[PDB]
Amino acid sequence: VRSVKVVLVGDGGCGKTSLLMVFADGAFPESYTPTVFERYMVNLQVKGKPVHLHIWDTAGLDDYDRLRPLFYPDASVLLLCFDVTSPNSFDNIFNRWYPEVNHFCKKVPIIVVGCKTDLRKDKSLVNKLRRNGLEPVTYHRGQEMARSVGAVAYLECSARLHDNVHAVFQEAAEVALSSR
Amino acid sequence: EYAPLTVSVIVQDEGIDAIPVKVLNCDTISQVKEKIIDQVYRTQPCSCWPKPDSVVLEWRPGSTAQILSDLDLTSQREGRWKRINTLMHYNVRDGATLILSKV
Ligand SMILES: Nc1nc2c(ncn2[C@@H]2O[C@H](COP(=O)(O)OP(=O)(O)NP(=O)(O)O)[C@@H](O)[C@H]2O)c(=O)[nH]1
Ligand SMILES: [Mg+2]
Ligand SMILES: [Mg+2]
Repeated sequence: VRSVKVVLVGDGGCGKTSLLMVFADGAFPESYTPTVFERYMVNLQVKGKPVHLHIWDTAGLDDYDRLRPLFYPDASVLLLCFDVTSPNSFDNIFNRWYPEVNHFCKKVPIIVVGCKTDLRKDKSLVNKLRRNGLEPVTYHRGQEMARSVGAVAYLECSARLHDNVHAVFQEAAEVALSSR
Repeated sequence: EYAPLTVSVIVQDEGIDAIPVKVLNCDTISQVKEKIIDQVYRTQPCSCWPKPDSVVLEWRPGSTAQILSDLDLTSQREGRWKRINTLMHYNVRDGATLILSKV
């Protein structure tokens, strides 16, 4: 009976809650609702062994920055999320979320995650970005960020399409347990 | 206007010679009494008297609650002193939901 505390952080609307709901309840939310804080408990297997997962869903808005550090203590792994379509959320991975994590959680492993991957293959959206001289984030750019931040791994997923979702948390529990 | 006012109070049962009590001349006789009780009896053994630190206050905007404290990991140390956390420190909006429970 091994338990692991998982905490997700990332800019508001980058898709933290949708990632968890699809993983836990198997349901995707169409309407955006800013999360305050929630705890999802999930039983999973790791290399043939059951591992309970305490998972916390934080608020990415700037208005809850003073409440968020309450969930950092006793963390086993930190998922730093960003929106692939929003270059701003990719910057705040290093400008905003890394200093906040490095301040409190000096030793907790970091796993950078790129969300809303399904939006990369949307012509109507990428052209709106390309007309403004901006391209969606690519794999080698998400990797260099995880490297610059000092993350252990770097994964991508799409909550809208269930792809690579269950794999994100399997890697989270493996890093958390092997680093214990 | 008003005025600060230090007063000398004697309590019959406790037998202390005198107790300085800082009050205001605009304080009513009821406010002055409680100002004295909070100085002589808040530290007296009373199992049925809930004090803020014998009491937990949790906040849940969703399905899970979290404990709010006067000073925790989120407290910003402003000046000579650690600023005690407020309701707008935790950004507790109107219509929130709280839980009170003994330790
Ligand atoms: N197309 C697409 N939309 C997504 C995906 N994940 C989330 N979204 C959308 O993006 C918006 C934000 O989702 P949400 O999970 O609530 O983001 P959040 O990080 O939890 N916001 P906050 O941090 O303020 O609580 C919603 O409108 C949701 O439908 C995805 O994989 N694909
Ligand atoms: Mg949310
Ligand atoms: Mg704002």
